[PDB]
Amino acid sequence: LEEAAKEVADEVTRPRPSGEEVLQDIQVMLKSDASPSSIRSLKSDMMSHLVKIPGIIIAASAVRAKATRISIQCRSCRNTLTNIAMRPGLEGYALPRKCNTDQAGRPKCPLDPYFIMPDKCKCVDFQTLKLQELPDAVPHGEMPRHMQLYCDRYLCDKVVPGNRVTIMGIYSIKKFGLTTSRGRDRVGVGIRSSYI
Amino acid sequence: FGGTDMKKAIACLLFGGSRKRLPDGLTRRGDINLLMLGDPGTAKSQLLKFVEKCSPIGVYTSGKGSSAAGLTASVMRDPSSRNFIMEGGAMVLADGGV
Amino acid sequence: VFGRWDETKGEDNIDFMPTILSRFDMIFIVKDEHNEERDVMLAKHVITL
Amino acid sequence: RIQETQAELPRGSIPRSLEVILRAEAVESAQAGDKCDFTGTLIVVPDVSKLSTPGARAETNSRVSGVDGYETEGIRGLRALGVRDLSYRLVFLACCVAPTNPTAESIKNQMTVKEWEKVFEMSQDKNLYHNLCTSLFPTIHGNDEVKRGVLLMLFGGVPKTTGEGTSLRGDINVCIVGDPSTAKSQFLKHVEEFSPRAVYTSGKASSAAGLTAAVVRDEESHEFVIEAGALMLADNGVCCIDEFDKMDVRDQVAIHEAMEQQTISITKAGVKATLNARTSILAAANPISGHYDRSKSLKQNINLSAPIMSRFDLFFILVDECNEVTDYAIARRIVDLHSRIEESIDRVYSLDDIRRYLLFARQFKPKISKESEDFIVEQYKHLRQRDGSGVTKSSWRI
Amino acid sequence: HSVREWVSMAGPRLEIHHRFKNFLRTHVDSHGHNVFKERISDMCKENRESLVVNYEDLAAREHVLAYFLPEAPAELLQIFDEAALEVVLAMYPKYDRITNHIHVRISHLPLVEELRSLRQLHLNQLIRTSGVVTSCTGVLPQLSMVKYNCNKCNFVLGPFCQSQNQEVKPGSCPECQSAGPFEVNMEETIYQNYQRIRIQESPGKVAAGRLPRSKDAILLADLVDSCKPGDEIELTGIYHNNYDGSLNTANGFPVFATVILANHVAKDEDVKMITSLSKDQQIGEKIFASIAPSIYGHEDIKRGLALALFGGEPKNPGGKHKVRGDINVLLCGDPGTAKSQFLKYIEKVSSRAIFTTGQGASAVGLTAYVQRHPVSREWTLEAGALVLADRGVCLIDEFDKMNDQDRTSIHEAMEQQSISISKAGIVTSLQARCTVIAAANPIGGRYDPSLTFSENVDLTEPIISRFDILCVVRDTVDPVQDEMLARFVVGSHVRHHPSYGVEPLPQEVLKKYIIYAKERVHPKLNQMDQDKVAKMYSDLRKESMATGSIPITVRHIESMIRMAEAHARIHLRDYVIEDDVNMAIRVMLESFIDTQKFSVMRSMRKTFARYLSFRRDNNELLLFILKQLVAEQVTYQRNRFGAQQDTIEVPEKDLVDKARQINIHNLSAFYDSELFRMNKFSHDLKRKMILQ
Ligand SMILES: Nc1ncnc2c1ncn2[C@@H]1O[C@H](COP(=O)(O)OP(=O)(O)OP(=O)(O)O)[C@@H](O)[C@H]1O
Ligand SMILES: Nc1ncnc2c1ncn2[C@@H]1O[C@H](COP(=O)(O)OP(=O)(O)O)[C@@H](O)[C@H]1O
Ligand SMILES: Nc1ncnc2c1ncn2[C@@H]1O[C@H](COP(=O)(O)OP(=O)(O)O)[C@@H](O)[C@H]1O
Ligand SMILES: [Mg+2]
Ligand SMILES: [Mg+2]
Ligand SMILES: [Zn+2]
Ligand SMILES: [Zn+2]
Repeated sequence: LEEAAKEVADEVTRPRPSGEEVLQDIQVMLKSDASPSSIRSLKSDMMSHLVKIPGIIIAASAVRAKATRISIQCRSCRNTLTNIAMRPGLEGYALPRKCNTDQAGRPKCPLDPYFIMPDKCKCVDFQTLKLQELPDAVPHGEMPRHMQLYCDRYLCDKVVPGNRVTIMGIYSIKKFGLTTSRGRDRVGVGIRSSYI
Repeated sequence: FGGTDMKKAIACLLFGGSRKRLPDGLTRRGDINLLMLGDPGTAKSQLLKFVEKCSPIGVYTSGKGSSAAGLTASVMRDPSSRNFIMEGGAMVLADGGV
Repeated sequence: VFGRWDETKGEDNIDFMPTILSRFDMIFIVKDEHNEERDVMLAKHVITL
Repeated sequence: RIQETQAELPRGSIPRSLEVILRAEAVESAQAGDKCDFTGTLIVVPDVSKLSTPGARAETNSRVSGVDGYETEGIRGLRALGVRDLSYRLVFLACCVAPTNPTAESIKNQMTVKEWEKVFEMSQDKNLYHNLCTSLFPTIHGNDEVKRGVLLMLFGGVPKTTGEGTSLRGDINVCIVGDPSTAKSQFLKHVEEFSPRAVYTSGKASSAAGLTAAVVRDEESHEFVIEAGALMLADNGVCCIDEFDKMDVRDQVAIHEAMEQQTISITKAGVKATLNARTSILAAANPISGHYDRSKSLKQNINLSAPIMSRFDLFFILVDECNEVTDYAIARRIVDLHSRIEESIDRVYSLDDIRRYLLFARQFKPKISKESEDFIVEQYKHLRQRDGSGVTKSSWRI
Repeated sequence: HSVREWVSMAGPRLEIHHRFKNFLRTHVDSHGHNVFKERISDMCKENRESLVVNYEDLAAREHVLAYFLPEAPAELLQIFDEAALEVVLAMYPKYDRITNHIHVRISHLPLVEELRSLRQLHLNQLIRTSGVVTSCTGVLPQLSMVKYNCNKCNFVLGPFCQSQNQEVKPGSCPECQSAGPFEVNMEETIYQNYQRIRIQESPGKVAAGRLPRSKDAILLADLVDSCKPGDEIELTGIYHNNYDGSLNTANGFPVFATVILANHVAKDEDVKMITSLSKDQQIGEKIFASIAPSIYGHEDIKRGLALALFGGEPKNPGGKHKVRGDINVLLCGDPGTAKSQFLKYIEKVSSRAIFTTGQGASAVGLTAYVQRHPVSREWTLEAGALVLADRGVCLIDEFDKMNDQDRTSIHEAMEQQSISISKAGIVTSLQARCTVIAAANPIGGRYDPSLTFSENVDLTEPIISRFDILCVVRDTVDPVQDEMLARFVVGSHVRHHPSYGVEPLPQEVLKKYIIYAKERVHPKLNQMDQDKVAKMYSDLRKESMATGSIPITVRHIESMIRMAEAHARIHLRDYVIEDDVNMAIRVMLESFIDTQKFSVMRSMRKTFARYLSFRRDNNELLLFILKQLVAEQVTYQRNRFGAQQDTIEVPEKDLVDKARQINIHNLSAFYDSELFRMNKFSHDLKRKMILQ
């Protein structure tokens, strides 16, 4: 849908002023009249689906920068891999280990020769929010529950802590590789931190 | 019931006067201040709540502030990361309000 | 100051010093005035509301 | 963890602390607050962060040298020769744990035939009410009312619970207020000596965390462990507080919480817990002016909050007479203590026999007879009628 | 060989599977009905995923499986799950679309030892414990049937079953033969419900001289969110070691940590009955007498608490003039009058009631704040007790001991009905629609009848003005009342050793009636009489000014209306009539008069005897007169003689004269009344005297 919106925007606004030929990406937001559902109803069945949830915001971190397109360079032959697309959300990326250049007669590059070039990357805004269950709907004698929210691009700074908000999103998990559990407590097995 | 003069005073309070800065840099207040002294049960608090609801910006407080908010602002320094934090008071949170 | 107004005492019914009282623009004084026929109207107005 | 006792302390020395390890069946015993003898071994266990400076260390006997490109430098050379730091600590392993000095049927079965004979001989004596007063307090002159009150507090009542979920107190609390030098701390010291599980504390010496409890982390596992305070060590016992007025008001609030709810709640370091504190409190307090004012009520003579004042079962007031013949009667005893170090005592029962009898006696849960209901009703009626205006004011109000 | 070794091989596995299938198909109850038939049918009617099996029946039918169950739980449970799934899918074919697996849970067992006895002998066994819940981690999505994406190509590795012991580490990509790295396919993975619980020994069962001990448990799938913190539960589970990280290796002795894996947890006509009870003409008195069974006396306080519980109706014409319907209650009493027991009873009865104390160290605070919770270690906004009790009751004990912050928050919540927060970058306003009930003690420790209510209490006039009902409990030596109170106390103590109103309603019936009345009763004021109200208000103000102290104001009338509404809510009346108005008038007049000092109170009571006598009892008034005369005689005897006499006597002529002053001319019914006998009064015609 974002690609379709970009193509339509290109169609309608072809005679742009000279110099600004570059066609930029378009963020598409969603809105619906469906009645919300309780945050307590979030369980395993709703993973990777679209959910609507009310809440009250209690904490909002600073706006930071996250990369969407990166380029890396080789140590020895200074070759470059460009325009690598990053994944949205809280997901990382692993650099390759082999230099993919045909070199016969020439000696070859060493192991792990790649470095990230910072000045040749595309960056977007990034924010994390903390959401609490509404006091109007918290069960009697039960501690309120919390959730972490991910905000990208134009959704940043639209909410001030203390506001009562209704949020439509995707229920997901963080992906930073198969790291070993830490701390002196290691009871939990196969648990990935969740967010929206 | 009653208090037509009081209601008109409240209306002109809500509209308010005009502020005027001067070439010397000195300023003169453009807002109105009212006081109501009376016996208990004279319908004073209700007018204050109606004013709080009627004005586009309005804060209702008592003496000594509120439950978890002071009446005037305060400033502190965060020891871990050195930042000058200020806590909004009931007076600072209102600008152009009542 | 005493909890209810005392008309004959005049001054000293207000505890504020004149400095803070100067900043006010208008000062209103309200009293529980005895009117036998006004109480009926007030009660009827309240019940009608 | 165990600690060296006070009697073994040399001059100006803090008690030594040691770690004891229990394996298999011996694991059960040795609860906190006990005073026990251990029999086992003394064993050496390695430690890590003892040596901030280099010390004795191990190595290999093989005469091995490095080669170019793999020269035995610092880290690689140390790892190649298997160098380990020799650090150690002393640890005690216990195989036998015993009490230093040693469910009514179980108590009866534990006692031997001679001990049971002594207990039965004690049981059927009316002078038990009198002789126990003199046995525990041989040197203190007079004040038999305080002795009787302390004995009654030691024996205690019966706790009960109702059908609505409420609970009723079964313990007794005692307070003593008096003029200076009226043997006021002697009762506290005697009860501390006699009782097996008793803690004596001064007003300002004990902190808030010193009472109640603390939470710390386990050394090996992920769980948590609880360090018991004065009230928890004195559970189902007697806690003695001297200079009760010196305690902080918030410490008094904590004490009142423990007196009313009989439960300590902890929510700290990721641990939420509730612990039982069924203590009986004996407290000593001083008058505000340093002397009791005969012309004022009790509430105007002590700086104590109303709730804790109402929680106390009994208040005792001691006033010193100026020049009565008792000054002679007191003196005759005091010198008798100095002239006769140990021969001026005529105790009827040894303290161990008294402790055994008390342990047996605390198991009983007597009921309330039918005639006792009406007798108590009429006696309370008379007591309340005593408050009438026909007589002078009293210190209390009933 | 070990039990699990014999369990592992395929032969006995299939044989036991067939045996369990036959047990499921052929099991019947003691009456011949097929138990699993109805069980699976009711499970099907709600699309459930779990099945419950009793160890007693399992042992009765097939003994070998019961014998092997404790010492090999995991594999046997897996086999039983397969058998149950096969049987259920045989019964219904649609579950392949709905639920692909069914869990089997053991319900009853021979009770196993407590948390203290668990030792090395119990490892990898089946146990049953009882304890108290202290914390919960919430609901967490655990992995199951994981799909991995290769990072060199984009192949999707097949599903891998996630065991509870170790993480799943795929070997190599089947196509490009790479050794890694791999990431989880979020879209095609299946997830399970996971929760973690800490359990502590019940404090009542711990022997004196030792401390309670705790252990951890894990709940999966349908067991999640089946327990609240602070509750008492019983679990059936597996005592486990074989999970990665259980061994202490970095430093110290080789110590293992144990974890328990649980699989079971053990803790229309009413509307017609409500209408029928409403049809009864004396339902109001039944409700009034139904409050606080365990407290003797204080009937007026119970009557007021009735209206406070039932409540009124808020009114807001437009968005301009808000008027609340919550009736606040304040109690001021001398020590020993059992003020706190009323609050305890109210908390027990009320569906949503919060309790707090102003002295300090309360379990729930009275002020909102933002903090990292000590237990859950999360950044939370904890609102005060006022916010938590939305459309509920808030109870405050030791009202005078409160510090400045608590008083400020209470004043704001009572006058504005909202709480404002400006802390740590958070600016909020929260609703505080709650009813406030408070208890307190006088300044000097004893109530002074010669001083006003405000002079006797540490509180301020603005705070007192908020409360609709003020009650004063003064302790006074009455021998008969003291005797009755002592009798009740001693009877309660004896009973609980370990070895006017016709009939109060049951507590559950009372709860249902309260809920129904709050939900479906909205009385209307379309039949009010303004003339009488206006005349009475004018007369009250006139005589208040004539006395010259504490004049009445319009606010009281509002309270009256609210109380009237409450009364109309009691009888399920949809319209307000004169009876409710008169009762509210009586209550408001009593509350207003009781706060005056001696002379003013006496004059007002004498003058307004017309209104205060609504639905009153003449016998009670005569008893009051007799008690006053008796008290006068006793005081004279004690002052002159210096001691009481054995008998109390009073002439009938004085009682007759005072009754005539109150316009009562006959007293024979009073002589024959039960109130006369209850106070042990006698009347002698031989001397025209009354003896006590
Ligand atoms: N009418 C009564 N019926 C039953 N028990 C009563 C009655 N009056 C007093 N009591 C008992 O008196 C005792 C006094 O304790 P309670 O907590 O009830 O007092 P309180 O009135 O709240 O006092 P305080 O002013 O000290 O807070 C309680 O155990 C209570 O059961
Ligand atoms: N003239 C009036 N018209 C309508 N309602 C009134 C009038 N006077 C008093 N009231 C009622 O009485 C109450 C007065 O209480 P409040 O205004 O809080 O008194 P104060 O402001 O002096 O504290 C209000 O709830 C209001 O509904
Ligand atoms: N009635 C008494 N009988 C015996 N010795 C007494 C008596 N009264 C006081 N003494 C002696 O006087 C001293 C009193 O000091 P202490 O009891 O510590 O005073 P306080 O407890 O008031 O601070 C004790 O050492 C005690 O030996
Ligand atoms: Mg002393
Ligand atoms: Mg109380
Ligand atoms: Zn290269
Ligand atoms: Zn691959």
